[PDB]
Formats: sequence, structure tokens, C-alpha cells
Amino acid sequence: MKYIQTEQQIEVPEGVTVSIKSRIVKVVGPRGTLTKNLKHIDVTFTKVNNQLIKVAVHNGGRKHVAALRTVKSLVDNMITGVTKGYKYKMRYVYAHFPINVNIVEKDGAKFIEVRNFLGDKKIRNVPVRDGVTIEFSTNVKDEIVLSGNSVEDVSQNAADLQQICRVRNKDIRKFLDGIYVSHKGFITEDL
Amino acid sequence: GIREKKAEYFAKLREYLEEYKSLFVVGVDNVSSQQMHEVRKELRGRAVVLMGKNTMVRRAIRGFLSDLPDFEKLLPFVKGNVGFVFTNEPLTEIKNVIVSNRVAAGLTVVQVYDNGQVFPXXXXXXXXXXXXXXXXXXXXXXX
RNA sequence: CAGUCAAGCGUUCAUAGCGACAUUGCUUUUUGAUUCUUCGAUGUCGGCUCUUCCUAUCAUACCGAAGCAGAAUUCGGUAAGCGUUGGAUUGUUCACCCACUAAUAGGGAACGUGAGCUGGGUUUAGACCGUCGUGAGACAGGUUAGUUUUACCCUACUGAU
RNA sequence: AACUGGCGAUGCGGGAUGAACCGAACGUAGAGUUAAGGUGCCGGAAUACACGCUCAUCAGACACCACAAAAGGUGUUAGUUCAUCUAGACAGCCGGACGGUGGCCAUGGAAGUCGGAAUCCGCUAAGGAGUGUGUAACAACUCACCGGCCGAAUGAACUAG
RNA sequence: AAUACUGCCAGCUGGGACUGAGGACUGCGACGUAAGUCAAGGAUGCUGGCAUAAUGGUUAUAUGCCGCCCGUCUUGAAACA
Repeated sequence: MKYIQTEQQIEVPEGVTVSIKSRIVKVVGPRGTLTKNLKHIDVTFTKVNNQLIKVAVHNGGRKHVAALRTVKSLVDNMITGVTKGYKYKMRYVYAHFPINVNIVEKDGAKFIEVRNFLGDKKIRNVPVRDGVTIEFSTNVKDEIVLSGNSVEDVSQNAADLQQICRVRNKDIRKFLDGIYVSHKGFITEDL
Repeated sequence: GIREKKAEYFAKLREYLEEYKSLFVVGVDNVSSQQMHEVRKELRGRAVVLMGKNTMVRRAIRGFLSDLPDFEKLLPFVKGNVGFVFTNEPLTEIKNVIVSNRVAAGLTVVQVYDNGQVFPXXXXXXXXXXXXXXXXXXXXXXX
């Protein structure tokens, strides 16, 4: 019902410097940098004094709020990336057939040997979405460590990497294996 | 309608503020209502813990200025897990009771208390001539 | 043909799989009413041939869900991309076997298709039986044989210059 | 079949199209004026102005006149009513949640939680003859409740664009 | 006090288009003492050019808009009558 002034009011810390080119932000954090095309929101962006920035919509709408709240959510997600950065850990499952897992290299493409995929002579190979940066989770079977700066850097990688082992052909509501997830974390852990 | 459960539940809860003029903020989150039911099987001594969802009770405790306007003070205790207690024991005699067992799972100075002594608040803070001039007292009675 | 609804079934459990009583729509590829056109008449059976359409999809492609150990299922989505047989009898249309496939989906094209084919049935006059009639005759009784022209014109189309 | 009105027998202006529909009927003409009917382009004549709805992986764009329902849909919009309703609940998160009590126990187990049986006194800010789980029983976890925040929303019936 | 609103004036000034139909005279009128005026039964004053295919008809061409064979029956024909 057209609430008369809608806005998101986000505290700015001091390890970060941005620059909003009239809608277009130049994000800089203690980890690195981000930007975004924000010429799809039509706000007045609002520095106060390096400790909060609002957006500004004169008389925002209902579904405009239904996206405009989580505007702040996804902004703060970008803050956690540009400062701190996510670091998940996933899972593997087999029961009978020991799946070899390897980040095999194709020219830095960083595929993944998936071998003995339930007796398959076919091999899977998964390239690495770069930016999100992965080590093997050592000392733990069936885990691995991703570390990026978007929640879809690491959860889109974990999403379609999760979609690697969409297993068919059996009574799979009984037959349960595959790439799963364990954990979600942070590049600087404890940040 | 929920506001007449706030007129009933805060008829009886906004009621006893000046009936029972003591404060006991009990920190019972995540409440073992098994054990805290058996609390009531034990509660035939003095009182019963009487809590509230204090953001739903936010405008209710905003409604607690009524009898001793000091009873709005459970909005200064809304974050943390918090609610209400009714008894006539004056300062800290029920907050020591509810939190321990079977649980979730002004005033002036006429007595300065220095080393078990009895000051009238006029001995230590004297005129420094009611004793400092009495340093030559038994010096004078001496000589 | 498709819903809505559920009494219940389905060990139990309405909804895996179903579904009592009820209810809403859809189709002309079925039958009723109907007489606008045709009696100075537009080749009506069946088959052959040959092409296209449609989807409400048989198979083939991808998927999803179950009262889906494997194996073997059900139900659904995307789905018309491509495919979806040979002979005995019967003019047959139809029908039924016998055999094969991944599978042997379903309809339209003036009930697609005779200056495209045949003419087996159908239907002159000839002839026979069974029934009915005095009879002239009648029999969706049975039976038998008994005359398929023409584009060098236009359009269409395809080669050609 | 009983009333009025047209075609027939009758033209002109609107419905892209229209026997019987919207205006209006007929001398030759001419100057001013309109119906019906309209003024993005064709298109004559305003992409004139004012307040709102809507965004449609199947809008919509109409007497004549040339068409969907039952059933729905946290889609939208707005309200209507009821009960919590700022006295803060709610959301979100921060802990236990009974002593008598395994009530009587049916007790090979049943300790709150297989199962019959009555449902206790209390206790609180909470504790239930137990809220389940965990259960040889259980322990214990757990949940009501009550204990920390927030400032306002909660729950139900709707109602129709 | 203003202002809306409405009605009245037989108040005052721009532009368009269309017309002169009629032919002595009457009449109706008004206006001026009269004379005389007038707008009172429909129009009367000042130019310039051509003096011809000038204008105009005609045919043919070309353009903007409209345009189902006659004759026939039926209530219904452009009719696949």
C-alpha cells in the first residue's frame, strides 16, 4: 500500500571503502574488492559518514519491500565475502564401491576424478569454480573444503556439485549415496 | 482477537505489580516444562514463576506503567529470557530460587560497613576535630 | 473423454493404488430432430494406390513420484524428433486367427483419394429354389450371370528455354 | 400459438462482414448543423486532459456480434468480522522443565512416557499421575510453563477487484 | 469587502462564409420643423487585363475514393440455382 519512504540502513565498518558511482558501487574490503551493477534498483544510495549507507526509494511498494528487505541480506552477504569470505566443507557417500575422489588437473581447470562410482567404468570429473578455493579436507574421509566470497560462489558450487551425484536407475529412495554437504564456514574462520 | 487475552492475561499480569512490589528477573530460556511442571509440585511454599513472550508482551510491558510505574522495568529485561514473578520478599530472595532447581533445560547510610564495625555515618566522616583534636587529649592527660 | 467430491476399499492407510453417492465440462472420428443446396443430376461400396494433417503419444529421447532390494513395477512431466510387420478364412468395411517387432497410438483431408485403378458384393432385363399372393405379382429369403468415355483448354504443378 | 416492429415492397449514415440489428428513410441543388457512430496508423477527428486496477511462460481490446464451467490459486488489490492485540506476545534466538510418584499399577518390563486403571497434594518464574522421545524400565533428552531480547503484530472467518 | 453562480441589456468593438433571389411606382416604415434622409415589400458604387480556345466542353491519358454478369424462382441468388 505504498509505504511512503523505503530504505535499507546498513552500518559500514572501517576496513572497507566503497564508491557509489550514482548507483554503481566500488566495494573494497580487507580481503579484497567487490562491485555490483545496482542500476536495477533505482534508489538514492546514502553514505552518512563511513558507518552507514541507506538506499532510498521515495514511496516504495509491497513486493518492492519483499525484495527490498533482502537487498540488505545480500548486501551483508557481500560484506562477509569482501571482508571475511565463506568456507564450506562437503561430503561424499558410497557404501560398497570405494569412489576415488581427486582434483585431477586439466590445465588448472581442476577436475575431480570420481572413480568406482557404484561400479561404473565411467568416470566423473568435476572442474573447480574458481574464486571459491578448495582444499581436501584432510584427516576426514568423504569431506572437502571450499572457500569463496559469495554464498553462491560456494553454495552454487555446492549446489551443482551437489547435482553431480544425482543418482538414478535404482530404487533410490532406498539406494542412498553421493556428494552431500557437511559444513559451511569462513575463509578467515572465526570471521 | 489477542488483545482481550492481553486484557485478561494482563488483567491478572498487569494486576499484581503493586500487589507484589519486588523484582526477580529469571533467566529461563528453552524451558524444560517437564521439570518446570514438577517445580509446581514443589511450589507449595511461596510463589510461582509467571513468564511472557516479552516482545508480544512488549506493548504490554509498555502497558506496565500503571501501578508503580517502576513495573515497566521488564522491557529493560526483554532480551535475555525473561518474564514475571509475584511475591512480597523484597530484593533477592526468589531469583536465587527459580533459576537453580528443576529449571528450564531509595535507601540512605546510617551504617557504614567497614570490617564488621558499627558506624553512625558520622564517625569515619567526622569533622576531623572530634578525634584529630583528641590526639592531644591523653597527651594533655599524659602531661 | 475430462474433471469436482468422497462413503469407503486398499493389513493398517481415503488418496501407493483405488473408489459409494453426487457434481462440472469436452468431442465429433455415433446415433436421434433438421430440410437451407441438388430432381434443365457435383461418378454413392469395398479394396488398391499415394500424400499430408492433428493429438487426446504405441515405441523411441529426457525427467519426476509409489504400498518402486536387484530384477521386475505403477503414476506423472517434457514430449508428434523418428518409427510403429507378414500370411489362413471372409467382396468385404468389419471380424477372427497364425506368426514378428523397440512398438505393432488414435482420428482429419466433400465420411482425402474411379478425365487414378479394379469392380468381388451391391442393383435392369435372363435363370433356379424356399416362403406369400387367385392373379397380375411380392419376398433387407437364398442362389446364377449379366456393356467403367474424354485434357490438344484454364488453373495447379514440373522440367525447359 | 396471442402483442409490437422490419424485410418482402426500401435506399442512405454505425456494427471489418452481415434481409429483418443502431441512426435516419428517398425531388434537383447549394450555404450553415448533427444523429448512429466514433478521434494511436490505415483513420476523418485529440498518443486531449483527470482518478484508479492490472503485467497476463495462455492479459485485454465488448449491443448487434460471432461464447466456458464446477472446482480452485499465501497471485494481486482493498476492505469486513471475531479472538490474542504494544500489557511485547509474535517472529527469531538464549535453559530446565518436578519432590511426594514407578499414583493404583495391569508389573518378567512400564521409572512420566507397552498396557489397564483413577488423574492427586503441592511446587514455582517452571514441572504434566507426567509432553513425547529415549523406553529391559529407563536414565536422560524433551515439550507445555516459566525465565533473556524486539517494538508489533498474532490467530480465525472472510469479502470481492 | 471580494468571488462562484445564474439571468438581463431592445450595452460596445474583430473575423469568416453565403446571397442580391426581385425589378417604373405604390406599401410598410422610421429619421429630420420642414426640406430632406433612411438600411422601409431582396444590390448598389470604384479597377485592371484578355478580347482569345482566354474561359469552358470534349476525347484520350493519368491521378484519390467506391464499384459480385444478366434473366429468373423463392421468404432467401453474385451464388455450388
